[PDB]
Amino acid sequence: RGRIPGRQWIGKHRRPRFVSLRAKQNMIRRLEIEAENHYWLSM
Amino acid sequence: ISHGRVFRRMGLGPESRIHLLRNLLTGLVRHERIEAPWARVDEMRGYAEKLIDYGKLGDTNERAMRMADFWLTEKDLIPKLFQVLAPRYKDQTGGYTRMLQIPNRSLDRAKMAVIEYKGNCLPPLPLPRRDSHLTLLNQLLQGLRQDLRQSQEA
Amino acid sequence: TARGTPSRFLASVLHNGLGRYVQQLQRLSFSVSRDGASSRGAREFVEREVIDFARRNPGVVIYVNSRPCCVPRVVAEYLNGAVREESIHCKSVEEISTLVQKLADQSGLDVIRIRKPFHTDNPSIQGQWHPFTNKPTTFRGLRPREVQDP
Amino acid sequence: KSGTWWDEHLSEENVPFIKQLVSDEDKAQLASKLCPLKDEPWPIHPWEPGSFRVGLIALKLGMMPLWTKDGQKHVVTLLQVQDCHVLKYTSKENCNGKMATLSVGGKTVSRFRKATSILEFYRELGLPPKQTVKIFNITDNAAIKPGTPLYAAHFRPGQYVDVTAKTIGKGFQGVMKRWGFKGQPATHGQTKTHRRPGAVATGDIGRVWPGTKMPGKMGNIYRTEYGLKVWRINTKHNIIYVNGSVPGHKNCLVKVKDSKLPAYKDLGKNLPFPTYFPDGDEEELPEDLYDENVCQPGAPSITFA
Amino acid sequence: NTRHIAFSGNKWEQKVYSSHTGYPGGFRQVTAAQLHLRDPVAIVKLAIYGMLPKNLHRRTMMERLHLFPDEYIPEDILKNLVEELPQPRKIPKRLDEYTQEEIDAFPRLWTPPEDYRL
Amino acid sequence: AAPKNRRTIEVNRCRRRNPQKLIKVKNNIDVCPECGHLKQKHVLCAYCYEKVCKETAEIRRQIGKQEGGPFKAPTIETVVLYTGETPSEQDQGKRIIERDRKRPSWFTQN
RNA sequence: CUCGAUGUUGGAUCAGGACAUCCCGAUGGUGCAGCCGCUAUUAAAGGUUCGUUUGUUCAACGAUUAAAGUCCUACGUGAUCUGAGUUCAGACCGGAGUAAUCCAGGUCGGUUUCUAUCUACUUUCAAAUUCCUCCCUGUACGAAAGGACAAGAGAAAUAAGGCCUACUUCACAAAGCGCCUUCCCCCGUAAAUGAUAUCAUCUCAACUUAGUAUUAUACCCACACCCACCCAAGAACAGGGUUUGU
RNA sequence: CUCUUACUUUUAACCAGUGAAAUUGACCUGCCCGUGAAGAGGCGGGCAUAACACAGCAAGACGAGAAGACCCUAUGGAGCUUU
RNA sequence: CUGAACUCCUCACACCCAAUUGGACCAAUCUAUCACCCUAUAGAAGAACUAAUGUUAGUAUAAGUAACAUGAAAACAUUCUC
RNA sequence: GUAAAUUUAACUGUUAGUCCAAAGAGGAACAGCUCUUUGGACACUAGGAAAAAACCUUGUAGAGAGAGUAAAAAAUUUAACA
Ligand SMILES: [K+]
Ligand SMILES: [K+]
Ligand SMILES: [K+]
Ligand SMILES: [K+]
Ligand SMILES: [K+]
Ligand SMILES: [K+]
Ligand SMILES: [K+]
Ligand SMILES: [K+]
Ligand SMILES: [Mg+2]
Ligand SMILES: [Mg+2]
Ligand SMILES: [Mg+2]
Ligand SMILES: [Mg+2]
Ligand SMILES: [Mg+2]
Ligand SMILES: [Mg+2]
Ligand SMILES: [Mg+2]
Ligand SMILES: [Mg+2]
Ligand SMILES: [Mg+2]
Ligand SMILES: [Mg+2]
Ligand SMILES: [Mg+2]
Ligand SMILES: [Mg+2]
Ligand SMILES: [Mg+2]
Ligand SMILES: [Mg+2]
Ligand SMILES: [Mg+2]
Ligand SMILES: [Mg+2]
Ligand SMILES: [Mg+2]
Ligand SMILES: [Mg+2]
Ligand SMILES: [Mg+2]
Ligand SMILES: [Mg+2]
Ligand SMILES: [Mg+2]
Ligand SMILES: [Mg+2]
Ligand SMILES: [Mg+2]
Ligand SMILES: [Mg+2]
Ligand SMILES: [Mg+2]
Ligand SMILES: [Mg+2]
Ligand SMILES: [Mg+2]
Ligand SMILES: [Mg+2]
Ligand SMILES: [Mg+2]
Ligand SMILES: [Mg+2]
Ligand SMILES: [Mg+2]
Ligand SMILES: [Mg+2]
Ligand SMILES: [Mg+2]
Ligand SMILES: [Mg+2]
Ligand SMILES: [Mg+2]
Ligand SMILES: [Mg+2]
Ligand SMILES: [Mg+2]
Ligand SMILES: [Mg+2]
Ligand SMILES: [Mg+2]
Ligand SMILES: [Mg+2]
Ligand SMILES: [Zn+2]
Repeated sequence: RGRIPGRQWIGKHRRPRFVSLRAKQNMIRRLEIEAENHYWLSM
Repeated sequence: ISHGRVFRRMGLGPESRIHLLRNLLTGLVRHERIEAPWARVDEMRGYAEKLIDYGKLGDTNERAMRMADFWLTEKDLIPKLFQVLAPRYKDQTGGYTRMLQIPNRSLDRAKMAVIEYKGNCLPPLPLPRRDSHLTLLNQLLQGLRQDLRQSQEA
Repeated sequence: TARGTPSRFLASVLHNGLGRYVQQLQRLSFSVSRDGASSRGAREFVEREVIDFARRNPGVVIYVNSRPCCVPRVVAEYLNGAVREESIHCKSVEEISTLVQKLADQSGLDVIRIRKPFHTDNPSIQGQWHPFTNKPTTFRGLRPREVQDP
Repeated sequence: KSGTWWDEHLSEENVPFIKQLVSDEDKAQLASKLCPLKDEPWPIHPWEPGSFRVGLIALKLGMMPLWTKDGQKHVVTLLQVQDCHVLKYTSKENCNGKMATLSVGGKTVSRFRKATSILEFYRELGLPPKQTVKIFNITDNAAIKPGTPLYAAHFRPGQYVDVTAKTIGKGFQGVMKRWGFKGQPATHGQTKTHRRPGAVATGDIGRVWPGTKMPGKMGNIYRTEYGLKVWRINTKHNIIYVNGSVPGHKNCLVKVKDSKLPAYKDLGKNLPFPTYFPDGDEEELPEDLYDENVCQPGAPSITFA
Repeated sequence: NTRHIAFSGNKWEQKVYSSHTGYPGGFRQVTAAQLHLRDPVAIVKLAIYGMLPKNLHRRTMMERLHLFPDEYIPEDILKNLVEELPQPRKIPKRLDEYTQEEIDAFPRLWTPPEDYRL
Repeated sequence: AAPKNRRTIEVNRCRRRNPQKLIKVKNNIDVCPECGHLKQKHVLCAYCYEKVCKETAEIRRQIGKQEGGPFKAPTIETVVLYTGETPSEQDQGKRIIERDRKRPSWFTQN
């Protein structure tokens, strides 16, 4: 039991992917770098 | 399943089985010693024993004469049965034949047996003989027997 | 592959280099041809290079043999008894010089997989680890759940 | 290194002597055990609820009909107890089981055909070897000293017993005889398919389930018949008449035990405990014990008045 | 003392151990509570078996595991023991196990009404 | 049904050399005391049996010449007599078959 | 995905599984008096018929049954079978076409191979379900008509496992049409005591009963006589007996 | 047929002699669920697991056999008919 | 903290895309001239095979499997059974 | 900021396409459906998302028994009432 119809990560019905804690931290870490890039490009 | 089935399946069926056995028995009466496949001799041996009993009834018993007429395909053997074979066993109640296994047949390696009517004129078969009473084991047992008989008489 | 070939541990010949260094190359046997294009580079190596190479290595006896041959070869023998044959067919003088120098520097042990890139006979100075190394001792060496003086 | 048998090297004179000698020893050994209560018996405790006593080993003599007083006909199986003795007793702790066990053996056999380890076991026991040995779970109070003989009067008419034996062996058999499969039609085009299994599984699984019914060896396995009434006992010949049929062919050894069915629990209050000791018995039992409902052979013809 | 193991939450009721005899209809599912009363070492054994590497060494490692449901340990096993490992879970004290010093040290946090029946 | 794959020599050696396939050593062979040739315990010695058969055939050939036709089995007992022997008291009234050789030592006159 | 082939309906055979339950069990509600019903919760251990026409699955009809459940499994299953249907080559009828020939049409006929290499499997050793009869009783219920439940007893059928005393097919024996044995449980809810919330409240409150089995016990359990012989044991092997080896 | 049973012969099985065929990428050739060119002995997660014959069975190896005969395609054929 | 063939570190560097395209080498054979235990520089060409239900030959697998054969006794004369 | 571009000369192969994000059309705001458009990935490497062409990280090639990293693990539990 617990089959996903067709292929897992395409189509209408997909396997749900969830956002882990470290996945969030990874994104925020790169958001901080880009935010600083904005600053140094302002002068 | 063949529980309690005492007769073998031989030849081409029930009739052929009797005919096969009858030819063997006829040969035995004439020659008094024949060799044939072990299983077939074992099957025929019972008939060879009973034939003598019919022979002992005598040639004046019409039932015995009919039995002998059927089983002996060579009619010169019927006088032999009543006048030679049956008188020879007058003083026995059974055990008219002896059956011994002989080396396997050369061609098809069939298990083989020799059967003969006891008391024939032919050279004796090399019968198996039990160990001499003088052997070490038999002498030790003779001592034990002597000892047990002496203690009982006392 | 490693599984398809033999292997050995890193080692030396008679503890070489511990008290003194002894060159393991003991003999060199060249077989050049007076005529033959295959030996052109080997003939030029015997004219200017072999003499100066022997001056630097007085412990190596070099045997140059000029004879008809289609494939010139150098045979190197080492103190441990190893014998190595290397063809110098159609090699340049510089190529032969490099090969001959490499033979001089090698120990003569089999050029096969070396299991470890190091060797030591005294791996531990403070005592090799055992299961009791970091275990504390108890009064009267009593075992867990053991009644004393019963 | 060549194998030998008992009379291989014996002479013509010694074979009869040895046969007689060993035969007499067997008979003498069996006669020496006929007085268990005069030979330091173990304590004979009274029956208590929850007590399990030893059973017997018997031989299937055959089948016989008897009629009850109402006129109904019941066929019974004759079970004869032959040379049944207690062989070994194992305590509850050493058995590795919930209850203590009592080993019982029946039917004497030739000593020449038994293993050395088995032979020396019987030598210290002082009995001739037994064809079959069965293990009976018992309570501590029901223990019997090894070497004590058991008789048919151990079971009394009116009680229910369980009989265990190997069934008649039919060899390799088809699904029709073995499992009662319907088979296929005789005519209407059937091609070489009359007694075949058919479909053995479904296509999807792609395998045959373990335990699927297929052609194989049939019979020759241990089966138990429960709740068989003991109609009558013959003390002279030690034959237990039991209701119905028991597994196995006639002349085979059967294990007879008190019935385990829940309805028959705690019915041993009036049965011999731990067993029946004929020597101890004050009054000799009649040659036949009958259940109250059985028509005895010499009773008057039934009349419905 | 494997008989006295404790599950957090409602794992006694919720955790199910699934097996299959291989015969049709042979699927069996039992709760941890049912399994524990049937076999007082099975739960600890199954937890360990699943944590060991899934290779041919696993069953060899299991031979070196000796589970006993009670304090009784065979004398041979007791004589070879070297060290006892600290219990991973600190067992909380029951209210009846607190000394009067500890009870007195904890302050009374509220004043009940004097006329409350309680 | 056909083989899906060739069976390897490794698999075949396991099948062919299984102890079930090997010839078993016979432990029932013994020396015949009369002739010294080998025999099985439960089977007559081939050498001794052949010797008996050869003499039996010679006697049967002599019986043939005396009968001199089919269907001429006698109604009396028969005795075999060898060179240098004469009918005993218990051999009177019996067909005499005469063999042109000396009585074999293993053929005891009875 | 497969056309250097994954054989196409229905049936026979043997069935595995789901529960959205047709019957049997346990329950709540009722426009539930009773007997019958309707509806929902729980339950998949066990069971779920034979016939006439039709190739049919269905459908209609006859007679039953406690009930004649719904589905999945390559519309389970043709290296197990069947070939009436569909769907080749022959032919007829109606119709279309100048003809050849053709039409979802009807109709008669029409070759179903395989010696098993591999996987899997080949005694789940053994607790049983249901109807009917008598009795309770013409009692409870009810204006009357009608008419139970529980316990108690008996007798059957089916299923599983055995057996040959008789009968029957038969005859040193195998068989059924004959006879013998067959034992636990089901969790939906219904009730006390009693807090959060000083009443009350069956409680994902602590708790108490209906209310539960370590499912029980049962079966099995020794082993270098073993060349050979016999056997109710058996394909071979193995197994039992030989104190029945002229 | 309800509903099968018994016996004989053949085949069968064992011994001896003689000795093919289709088939075969290699194989050290388990089960469940999941996955995947969408139906897994070989992948992921689990479970199972000393080795080796003989006799049966036909669920699978999309089993063997015949470069599908149905269907479509090819500026590939042929038979027959004709305003 | 763990975690790539990403990046750094010691040394080296042409050395990881189907069709197609460019380039550097080269096995063996023959010829010219060399060489003379198997080579060199060139000129040539029937110049390289893990696969075409390829062709021929050998030997495996299925497999010691399927299948095949001789009526009986005897003195080998003969007789008997069908 | 970068190092390519055009032209000249000579040619071959590719012209039966898949998923993902986005803007739309058709279908049923079904399809692992069909049709265009912008971009990406795949048809080439490695790590990750369980196994995994199309999602994420990452590309330029060797040796090493060094080192720093990239992407990268799923959270949640509920109805009293005057
Ligand atoms: K999908
Ligand atoms: K196809
Ligand atoms: K019909
Ligand atoms: K396979
Ligand atoms: K409340
Ligand atoms: K019958
Ligand atoms: K199959
Ligand atoms: K990732
Ligand atoms: Mg999928
Ligand atoms: Mg049998
Ligand atoms: Mg039938
Ligand atoms: Mg046919
Ligand atoms: Mg047929
Ligand atoms: Mg194919
Ligand atoms: Mg079913
Ligand atoms: Mg339900
Ligand atoms: Mg189908
Ligand atoms: Mg077929
Ligand atoms: Mg099929
Ligand atoms: Mg048809
Ligand atoms: Mg017409
Ligand atoms: Mg038709
Ligand atoms: Mg009633
Ligand atoms: Mg209350
Ligand atoms: Mg209250
Ligand atoms: Mg066969
Ligand atoms: Mg053969
Ligand atoms: Mg193929
Ligand atoms: Mg799958
Ligand atoms: Mg097999
Ligand atoms: Mg078959
Ligand atoms: Mg495959
Ligand atoms: Mg196929
Ligand atoms: Mg094709
Ligand atoms: Mg043309
Ligand atoms: Mg790293
Ligand atoms: Mg890089
Ligand atoms: Mg590089
Ligand atoms: Mg070259
Ligand atoms: Mg050249
Ligand atoms: Mg060529
Ligand atoms: Mg080749
Ligand atoms: Mg080829
Ligand atoms: Mg085969
Ligand atoms: Mg055959
Ligand atoms: Mg034939
Ligand atoms: Mg284009
Ligand atoms: Mg698409
Ligand atoms: Zn001899």
